Amino acid sequence: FGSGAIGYEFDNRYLNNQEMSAVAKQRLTSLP
Amino acid sequence: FGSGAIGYEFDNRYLNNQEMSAVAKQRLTSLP
Amino acid sequence: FGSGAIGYEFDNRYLNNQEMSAVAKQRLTSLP
Amino acid sequence: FGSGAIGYEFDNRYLNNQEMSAVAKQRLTSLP
Amino acid sequence: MTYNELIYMVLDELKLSSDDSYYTPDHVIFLLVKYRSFLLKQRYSDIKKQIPDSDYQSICLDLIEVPAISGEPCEGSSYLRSKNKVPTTMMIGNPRVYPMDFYQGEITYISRDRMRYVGYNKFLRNIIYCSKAPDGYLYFKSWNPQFLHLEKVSFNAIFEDAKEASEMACPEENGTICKLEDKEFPIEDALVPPLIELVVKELRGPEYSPKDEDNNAKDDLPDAR
Amino acid sequence: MTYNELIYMVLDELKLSSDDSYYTPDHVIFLLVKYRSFLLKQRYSDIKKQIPDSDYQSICLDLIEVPAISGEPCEGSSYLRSKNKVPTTMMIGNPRVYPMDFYQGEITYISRDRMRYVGYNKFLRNIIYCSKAPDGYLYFKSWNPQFLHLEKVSFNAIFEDAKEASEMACPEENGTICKLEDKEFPIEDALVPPLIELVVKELRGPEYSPKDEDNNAKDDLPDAR
Amino acid sequence: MTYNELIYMVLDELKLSSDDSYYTPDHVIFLLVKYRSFLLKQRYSDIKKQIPDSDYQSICLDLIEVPAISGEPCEGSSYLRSKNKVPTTMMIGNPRVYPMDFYQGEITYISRDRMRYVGYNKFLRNIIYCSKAPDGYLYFKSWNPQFLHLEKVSFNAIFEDAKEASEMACPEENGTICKLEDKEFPIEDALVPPLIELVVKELRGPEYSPKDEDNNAKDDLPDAR
Amino acid sequence: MTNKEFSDGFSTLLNSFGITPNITLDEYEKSTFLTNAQEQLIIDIYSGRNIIYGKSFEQTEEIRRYLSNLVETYETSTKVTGKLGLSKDSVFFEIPQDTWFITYEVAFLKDSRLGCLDGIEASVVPLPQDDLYRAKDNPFRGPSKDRVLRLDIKSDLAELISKYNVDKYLMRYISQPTPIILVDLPDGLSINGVSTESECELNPVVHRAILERAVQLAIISKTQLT
Amino acid sequence: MTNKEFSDGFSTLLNSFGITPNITLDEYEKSTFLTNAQEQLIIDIYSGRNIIYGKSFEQTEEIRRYLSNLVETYETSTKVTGKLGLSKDSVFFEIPQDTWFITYEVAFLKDSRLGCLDGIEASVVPLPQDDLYRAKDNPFRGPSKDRVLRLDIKSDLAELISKYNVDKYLMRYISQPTPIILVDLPDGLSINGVSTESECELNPVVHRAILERAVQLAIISKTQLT
Repeated sequence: FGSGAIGYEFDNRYLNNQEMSAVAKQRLTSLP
Repeated sequence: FGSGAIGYEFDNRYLNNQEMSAVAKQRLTSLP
Repeated sequence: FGSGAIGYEFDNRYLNNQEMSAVAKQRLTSLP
Repeated sequence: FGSGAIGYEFDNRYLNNQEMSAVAKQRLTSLP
Repeated sequence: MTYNELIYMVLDELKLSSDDSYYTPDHVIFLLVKYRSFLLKQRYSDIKKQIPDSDYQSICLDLIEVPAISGEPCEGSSYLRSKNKVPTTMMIGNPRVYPMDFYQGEITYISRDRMRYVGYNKFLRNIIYCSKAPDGYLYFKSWNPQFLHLEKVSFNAIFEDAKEASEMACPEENGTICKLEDKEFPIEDALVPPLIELVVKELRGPEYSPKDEDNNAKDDLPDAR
Repeated sequence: MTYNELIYMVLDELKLSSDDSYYTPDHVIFLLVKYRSFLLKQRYSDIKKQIPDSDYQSICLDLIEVPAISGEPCEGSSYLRSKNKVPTTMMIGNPRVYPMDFYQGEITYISRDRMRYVGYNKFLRNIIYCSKAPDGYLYFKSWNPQFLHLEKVSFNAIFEDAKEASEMACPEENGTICKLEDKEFPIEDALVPPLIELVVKELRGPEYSPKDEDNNAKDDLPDAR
Repeated sequence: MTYNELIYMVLDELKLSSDDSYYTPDHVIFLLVKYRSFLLKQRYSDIKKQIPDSDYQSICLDLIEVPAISGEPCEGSSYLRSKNKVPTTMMIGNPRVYPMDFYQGEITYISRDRMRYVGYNKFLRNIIYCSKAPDGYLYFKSWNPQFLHLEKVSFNAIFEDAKEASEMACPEENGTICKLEDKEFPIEDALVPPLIELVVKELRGPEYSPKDEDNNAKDDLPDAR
Repeated sequence: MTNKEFSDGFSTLLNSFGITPNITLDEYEKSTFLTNAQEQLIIDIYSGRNIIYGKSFEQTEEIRRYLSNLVETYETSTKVTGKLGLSKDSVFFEIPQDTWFITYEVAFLKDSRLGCLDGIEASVVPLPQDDLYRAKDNPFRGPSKDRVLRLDIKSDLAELISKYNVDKYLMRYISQPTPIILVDLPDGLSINGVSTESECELNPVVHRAILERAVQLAIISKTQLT
Repeated sequence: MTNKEFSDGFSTLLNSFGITPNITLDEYEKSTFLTNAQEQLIIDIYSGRNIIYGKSFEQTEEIRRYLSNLVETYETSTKVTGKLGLSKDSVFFEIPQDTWFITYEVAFLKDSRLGCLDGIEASVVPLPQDDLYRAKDNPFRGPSKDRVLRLDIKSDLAELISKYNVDKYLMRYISQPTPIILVDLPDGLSINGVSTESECELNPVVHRAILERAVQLAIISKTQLT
């Protein structure tokens, strides 16, 4: 059969968690 | 067969755990 | 056959361990 | 065939090990 | 694009061309309107992003003064409210009630809870506030008795049901578009291929499923009839 | 490349050559434009990059002076709006309104929300502004009354619909091109193989799907008819 | 190498030798020209690398003085422009307009947006600037009235459509090459095997696909006819 | 086709009074075989057991146009009083006595406990007797404002078990067809209780299928011992 | 082919009055078998059950060109008053009585409630009686401004269930073909109630297939007991 109303949102949530992990390592450094 | 009332909750809980792991790394830096 | 009275609790325990690992990295920082 | 008196104990022991690993990272911080 | 183009794209992807088809275009409209909100929430709820102009719609409302509760003296000041029930907005866009001119006027669309307590600031005693009450109407509130003369407003937002807000669509220059199929569907093109894919996946499996086809006072689905 | 080349490339790859085919070139046109928008947003929304001139497209607009709300003394200053509705733009490039000479003139094209509060700065009082209003037209506003004399402008941007902006395209030196199929499709050639692949994948499965062929007052899809 | 060698390599890899073949050499030219730009963007857009000499082509343009908008006095200074529409360059190479001698002269090819504001620097008031307007022509601009006497320039760049820029190819010593098949294809050899592989993969599947072959007022693709 | 046409075509198809060996039948046997073919064909078509069609009661326009002239609708509000049922809230309704199969069946409820849902058109669900005990307390398959359970019993009766009072009983069934009697029969003879001429009431499309089935039945009748 | 050509070709294919053993038919028998072959062939073609063609009513150009001459369009605004239906908002329309299968069926609506959409053409959906109860309330498959439910009932009627008033009822059906009668038959005889000569109204493309099938039916009739 076929339906993506639950897999699409889980994939989107997985990629959102990856998004937050990626942007949580961003730092504007100091001590130049 | 099929019923996704326990698969959905476990996938959602896994994504919640991964989200909490992601946001737990966030910091607002200091020493500029 | 089918029965989830042992797999459900093991999955729940796995996600509980993931829960505790995720929340154990949470820190309220100092030195601002 | 089937008998889960040794599979159950090994899965429970694996989850116990993973739980001990999780809680062993917990700290109550200092230097505020 | 219009409702007709999206509907018939879905139908032709599914090849539901015969009039003797189980899944009519009404199923397509329902699925499209729901999956639109689903996709918009999935894309514009995680983190704040630019929302294009295609996702929005303008409804026009006619306001009427109503008592707060009833006609009693001590029941509080009166409110204006839209004559008809208003669609529910999603919380992802830029909702705005404007006085038939988007580039002028200040009518603030706020939450239901906030509007309980607004205007106590002396400099904000002349600002009209809006919210959708649990009644389903858009209620207006302010401390400046001039607001009660307001007769017409237009509300621009990413409404949660495209069908409802399109039915409440504002009159065009040519005139009203009677048929919903000839109105414009509220979604950006970059979200249209995913929307069609989701709807077509939703109805592909059911399209070829068996029916309880024999009229024999019996359930015939277990036998794949 | 023109619309004809892209359309017939998709058709020939699908081998939809027989005039007795379910999927006509209009399906191809619709899918091509929607996947054009999809690919452009997928490529040029994550981070800022260079947009080539090929994804840009131009239209000709005729401006008419209109009241803000209606003809009244206190309803505010008048606006200039395009006679016809304007296609929605994509927020990925360099939208620009110019007075028929790209290398001259400063007619800023800003967000609709920003356009409310604009021109108060003393040095920004002679700048002409634009924004596609919820009505669908491109309204113009400025504090220097000379703007109302402006009669005709052009608008370059990465438009949401290639077809809508192609219909409103500027006249060429030779003249107008009557057929949409003879106009230049607005996409870079580096994005064309992905587009053709996506559209062919969209229509490959449906191309071989069963149809409700029998005329028997019955749904024949479950039987793979 | 020439268009003929690449075209017939693709055809022989596909074994489209019979004149009664669905996919003609024109499909091959289209796919080759698009996949060339695709590969060049994929290789020379991530980070800046040396571009060989094979990826470039020289077109020769004939310039004509044109008004900025029309023949009015106050419509600004006039521009030169190429007589015919110019191909769109990719942003990966070293575009350069030269006065029929690559090793001499300074004509700067800049972006459309930049050329609005150039030459205000007193030391840059004698530099000719170039850009492709949305009209599709190459427009020239400078503050030194001597530029308007310029009659011929040649433009070397990695053009986004090999067919267009090859049609505008400069006259050779022997003479013009009428047939495109006898001209030289613009790509480095290190990108030729990948290009052939991509095109052959693109047409391998479609080559053996079924056709709507029966002339019976019916779609015959669902039956794999 | 008319009765004269049934007879003449039937004789032509059997090659009656031809030079080759053949079969000649009386008009009474023509009536008998035509009626038997008619009833067998329409029962097979209703049940979907006919291989040539392979289609159920209303599954295509063909079968619709075949059996459209047998479907009759019936209403009744009279309840048979003295009977024994499987529930206190059980009412009994008489069947029109010419029914073969009930295809649509509905009950209207008049009870003051239905609030503003009075006269609610409730579906009559035919239930087996295995399911009845466990369906009485079912809140999703048992009697309700939108459900009535019907059980067949002796004397052509219908036991309607409902939570609310049932005032009316709407139903649509396949009716007894008029037999195909090609000649007014003598005293004593009759087909389905009919003695005079009786024309088929179905559509002319299926008359020829009935004719060929009758011919095959006659051939089997005369050639089942040879 | 004409009636004379039909008879002559029938005789030639049957080898009538040749030296070899053969079959000779009367013009009445020729007419009977030609009509039977005609109607069998077109019914098998419409249902798509002919193994030779294997195509439905309008599934290819060949079948269009075969049964093009039976397609008849019909319009009616009169409603039958006294009938008992399965819903309050049920209207009944007569059928032309020469219909074989309804292929297109649409209904125009005139009601004030659907304002500014008045005179809307509405798709008549033939619905079985199983689905009627659960389709009355269905907002996607039930009656609405763009969809009407038609149920077949007795006496050649069509029960149209609509939420709005139905003003006009349009049809395009397959008609009774005229029989193939090769001679003015004597008194008493008739085929489909027609006694005079009747030429086939279909195209000549299918006349020879009809002739072949009629010949095969003739041999079957003469050679079913030997």
